[PDB]
Amino acid sequence: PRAPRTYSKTYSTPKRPYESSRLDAELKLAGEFGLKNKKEIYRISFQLSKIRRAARDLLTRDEKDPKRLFEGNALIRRLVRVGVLSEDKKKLDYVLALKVEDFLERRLQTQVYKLGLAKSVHHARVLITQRHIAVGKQIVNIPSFMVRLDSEKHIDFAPTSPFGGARPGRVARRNAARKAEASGE
Amino acid sequence: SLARAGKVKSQTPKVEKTEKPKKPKGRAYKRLLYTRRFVNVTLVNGKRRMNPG
Amino acid sequence: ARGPKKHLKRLAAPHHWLLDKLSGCYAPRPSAGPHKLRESLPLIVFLRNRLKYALNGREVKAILMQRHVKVDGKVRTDTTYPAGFMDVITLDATNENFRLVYDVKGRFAVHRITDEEASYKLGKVKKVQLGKKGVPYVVTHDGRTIRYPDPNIKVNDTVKIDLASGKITDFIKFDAGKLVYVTGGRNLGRIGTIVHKERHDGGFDLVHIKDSLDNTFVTRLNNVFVIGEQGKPYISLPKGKGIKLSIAEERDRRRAQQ
Amino acid sequence: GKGKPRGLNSARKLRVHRRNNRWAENNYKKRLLGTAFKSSPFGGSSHAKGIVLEKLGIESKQPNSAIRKCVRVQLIKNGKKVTAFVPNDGCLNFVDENDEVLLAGFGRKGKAKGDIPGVRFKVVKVSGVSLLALWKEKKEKPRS
Amino acid sequence: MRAKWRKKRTRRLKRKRRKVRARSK
RNA sequence: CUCUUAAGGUAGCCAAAUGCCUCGUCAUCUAAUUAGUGACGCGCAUGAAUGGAUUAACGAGAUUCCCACUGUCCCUAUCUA
RNA sequence: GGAUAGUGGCCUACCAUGGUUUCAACGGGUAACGGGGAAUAAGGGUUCGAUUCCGGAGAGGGAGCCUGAGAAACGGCUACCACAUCCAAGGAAGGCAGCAGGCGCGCAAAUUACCCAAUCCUAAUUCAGGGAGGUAGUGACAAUAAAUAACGAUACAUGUAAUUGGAAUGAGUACAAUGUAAAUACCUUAACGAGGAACAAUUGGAGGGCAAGUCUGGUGCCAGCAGCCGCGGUAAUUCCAGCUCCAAUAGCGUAUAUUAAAGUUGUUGCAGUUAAAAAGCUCGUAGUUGAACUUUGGGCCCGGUUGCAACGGGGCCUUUC
RNA sequence: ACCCACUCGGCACCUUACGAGAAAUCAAAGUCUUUGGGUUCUGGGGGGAGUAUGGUCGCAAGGCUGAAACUUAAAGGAAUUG
RNA sequence: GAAUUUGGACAAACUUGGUCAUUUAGAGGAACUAAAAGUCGUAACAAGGUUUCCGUAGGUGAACCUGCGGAAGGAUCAUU
Ligand SMILES: [K+]
Ligand SMILES: [Mg+2]
Ligand SMILES: [Mg+2]
Ligand SMILES: [Mg+2]
Ligand SMILES: [Mg+2]
Ligand SMILES: [Mg+2]
Ligand SMILES: [Mg+2]
Ligand SMILES: [Mg+2]
Ligand SMILES: [Mg+2]
Ligand SMILES: [Mg+2]
Ligand SMILES: [Mg+2]
Ligand SMILES: [Mg+2]
Ligand SMILES: [Mg+2]
Ligand SMILES: [Mg+2]
Ligand SMILES: [Mg+2]
Ligand SMILES: [Mg+2]
Ligand SMILES: [Mg+2]
Ligand SMILES: [Mg+2]
Ligand SMILES: [Mg+2]
Ligand SMILES: [Mg+2]
Ligand SMILES: [Mg+2]
Ligand SMILES: [Mg+2]
Ligand SMILES: [Mg+2]
Ligand SMILES: [Mg+2]
Ligand SMILES: [Mg+2]
Ligand SMILES: [Mg+2]
Ligand SMILES: [Mg+2]
Ligand SMILES: [Mg+2]
Ligand SMILES: [Mg+2]
Ligand SMILES: [Mg+2]
Ligand SMILES: [Mg+2]
Ligand SMILES: [Mg+2]
Ligand SMILES: [Mg+2]
Ligand SMILES: [Mg+2]
Repeated sequence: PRAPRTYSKTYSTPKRPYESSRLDAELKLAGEFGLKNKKEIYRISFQLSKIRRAARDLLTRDEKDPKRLFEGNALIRRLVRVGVLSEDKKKLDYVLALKVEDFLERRLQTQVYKLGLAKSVHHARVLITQRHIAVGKQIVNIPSFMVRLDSEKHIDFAPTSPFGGARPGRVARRNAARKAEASGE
Repeated sequence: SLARAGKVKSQTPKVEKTEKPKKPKGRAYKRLLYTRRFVNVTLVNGKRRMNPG
Repeated sequence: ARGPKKHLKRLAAPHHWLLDKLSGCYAPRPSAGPHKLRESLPLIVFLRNRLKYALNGREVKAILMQRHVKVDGKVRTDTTYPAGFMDVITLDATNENFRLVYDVKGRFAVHRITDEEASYKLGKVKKVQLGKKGVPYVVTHDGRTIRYPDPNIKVNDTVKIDLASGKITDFIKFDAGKLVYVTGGRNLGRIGTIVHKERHDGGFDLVHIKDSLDNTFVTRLNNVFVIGEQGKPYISLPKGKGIKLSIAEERDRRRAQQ
Repeated sequence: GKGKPRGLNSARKLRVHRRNNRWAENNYKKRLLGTAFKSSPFGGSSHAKGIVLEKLGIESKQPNSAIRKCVRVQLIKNGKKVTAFVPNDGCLNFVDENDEVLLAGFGRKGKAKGDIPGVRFKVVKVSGVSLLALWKEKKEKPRS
Repeated sequence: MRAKWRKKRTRRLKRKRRKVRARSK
């Protein structure tokens, strides 16, 4: 048969199910960032644990060891490109000292809100879900998008999505067709 | 001794439900919980509480 | 298992074909031929994956059955003909000649060459043996037997093969200080000069190679191919000349394009 | 020393001693002896269908009361007779004598759960439909 | 019961079992 | 709890070559068993060198079953001196 | 010597008396095909691996053999055994552990669908064939992304109310067009398709562990719950319900197995006076382990890598290659 | 023979514990999470059970070896106040 | 050159016997466990009313009793 299809999990549940402080922190994050469920925090903490593991493996190696140099430079490049690691923290220890909010900030549901394109994070969530936001010449309907710090200058509405161009919408048309009658004629 | 298998469930009044507006399932429900819990609504009773009495 | 296998499952093909994983269940099994199963490169792979001329195996065989492709001077209409190292793939429609040589990553690099040097090819002398009637002969890396060889052509030497008469025009002798291609192992695709040969009677012959950048790597005699002297390769080398840059300087060369 | 060989060439003694002492572990000994296959009426399986034979009220162990309404079941697989608790308020009326019930473990891997003496199985389905889905009015038992 | 007398009773049981197994064949 | 003896049959063993009832009861053996065997035992009336219980080997001893084998029989016939 | 393609006790003839073994032979078990690998995992490990690749073996159980380069072949044959089809009773034909599909077994697993277009394979061969394979159907195995609403106005004290307004969209549906071998679906979209947006989210819980109720009704050591501790006996925060609340969420619970937790298998790394555990004592073979000592120390060079220094070499002398 | 001082080896003892331990206590039961001097034996919750079975030794009594099914949320140690 | 046919080696399979393994019936016997506030006594925990316990041996309805040697885990760290 055909070669197997590789697939991996993207999250990890907490070991203690009912830790009240962790529950309150997760709910704080979900309310601030408009998250659907705890699984999104789980996924971000899983990504952060993988990043931290790689950074720890590299930091245990000798400095100027070629593998450490190459792979740490690549990891730092990826993080600063995504905007999670700041511009002045390119040291592979700030990679260790990152946080969940540093990844939740680069979410498109957060960038759309912080760019004034939406009134709240939930407005941003529904606006991305409803195909209203385009990153480049490409509609992006996925809240978790991890803007590349260059798409930030390009996150605007689509030529579709009647907030940034041609069409007037769907319920506007029916309300016009019924306001024609409501006018009396 | 059988023939007593319903001495509570069967002989308990059949109170019906109460039709109420649906809950906003999902991200909306997470937002509802967040506002209910972390805007410091009057539910403290000294330190914290999540039910009346 | 009752006979010779005729199938080659994908993920069992030689990796240096860069074959897609989820294309199909099977790879083109190299038919019996000059070089080997693993060290070969089928004409279908080189026509549909290395040049994109054809899009399917059907189209590869369509190209092949009208005598367009030509391996070492002959037509080779076999869809899965096992072309390999130092082979000349000339096509007269889209007139151009390639020499199947190894890039420094260990794949069969697409290496356009001119007709004036595609006329011939190189061959590593696999063995020197007296044939019937006392006629000496040489067997080369590609499975060629050439009678009446030069009495000074020994094993591990390289011979320049006319490829139209199939005779020895010249021969380079294996010795310390000649240009050698590496045709197997970890260093598959590197080019360098022989520094020293460790003998190991009974065991395996080892050879220490120093590339242009003074990197010194050892490898088994089985997979080193003399290709001339330093700076005068008897053939044209591919775009990388077997230098084996490390990943860091490779990334540097890549980012030098902004 | 620590009562165990430390020498660089002591690996055989160390591993043989570990092999001998692993037999004092419940799980290792059970798995290597294959208890679940010979013993354990469920032949190392999670669930087993069986035919009810009798309704039974076993008086819960002290300090409790309230006899627990189990059923004697004869397993289709091997033929053994096991007592299975019928978990819910009521839910015995949905199981009939000489009726087919799916049985599952009682969560304790033997060593019967709770105050129900000698009862280590519970009923999950009857006549092909869930006991819980019969407690709730979602489905109803096939006629029999 | 005392462990010593438990052992004695068990030994008497073992003797009886040996005798029964001997009478049988 | 009684009456009572010198002591009240202990360890064992048993319808036993010792049990009346009795062809005892249960099991096994068989189609069928007053037979045999294994158990049970308030045992008419078992039992300790009047030796108790058991025992490999041995036995022209008593007994039951099985295989083999056969005129013992079904069912007789024939031949020789 | 025979036999084999060939080595070889592979077989035979004669001869010798050897070969393995506590460093575990031989025998027994495996609900054992081996490996690549998988789960879990601070490190060390524990467990699993029928199964996408490699190797092996088998085609109901054995055995034998034809052809052929290659089979001890089974969608080849021959025989026996067990099954089992047909029959005009004379006879004849079998082998799904290929693809579908049926029965049986079970806790436990899909369509008697389309196609050679791709991947490749086979032949005399560019054409034919391929249940190999691909495509679709079933499918909450597992995995990825993530709809169930968003924003205003009014009253009340940022939030409360079946007080109300304008937008947004896909879930669906559907001209076409793309996709496809022909489709389906996805992507893209004409028109339709939101107001208790009924286009209504569930699964488990609220004594502790463990997040969440001395709320109300019911039951009264009953019914039942409860992994464990326990709760139920007319005052139930634990059962049956209503309301409310908590957890995870298109998933959640239950059972079994296994991993971590387990430093409760301990090499790292356990414990043995009294909790389980030092043999009654000594000898002793294998095993494990076993005191110290032989060229050190000066000096001169060349040359590296990092920042004159540090660190690393290689070569000479010094009784020394 | 005794006295004094020293010394090696031995049965012990007293005080203090740096230290150890759950504590009782311990100059070893210390030099152990700062975990490795060598080495043998043994244990892995409580019962069932040192039972059944097989082997072996024994005249026998018994010794050595030695399970499982099943069952159970404690059993147990040291110490404190009653 | 077919039928047939001699002798070989390879040998399925069947019959009988042997042996091993795993399930399984069984009169009766003898245990264990659970439940049961049944009967009989009160053996242990206080010097538990005979200190307890270990090994061994014998006896007795039952716990247990007794002899011999041992232990303190004793109810004694103690008579220069
Ligand atoms: K109770
Ligand atoms: Mg008597
Ligand atoms: Mg009698
Ligand atoms: Mg008799
Ligand atoms: Mg008779
Ligand atoms: Mg006498
Ligand atoms: Mg007499
Ligand atoms: Mg005589
Ligand atoms: Mg020979
Ligand atoms: Mg395995
Ligand atoms: Mg197997
Ligand atoms: Mg496998
Ligand atoms: Mg299997
Ligand atoms: Mg395979
Ligand atoms: Mg085969
Ligand atoms: Mg079959
Ligand atoms: Mg065959
Ligand atoms: Mg078949
Ligand atoms: Mg086949
Ligand atoms: Mg099939
Ligand atoms: Mg819904
Ligand atoms: Mg859609
Ligand atoms: Mg409730
Ligand atoms: Mg709580
Ligand atoms: Mg322990
Ligand atoms: Mg004790
Ligand atoms: Mg002890
Ligand atoms: Mg020794
Ligand atoms: Mg030494
Ligand atoms: Mg134990
Ligand atoms: Mg105590
Ligand atoms: Mg007393
Ligand atoms: Mg006393
Ligand atoms: Mg007294």
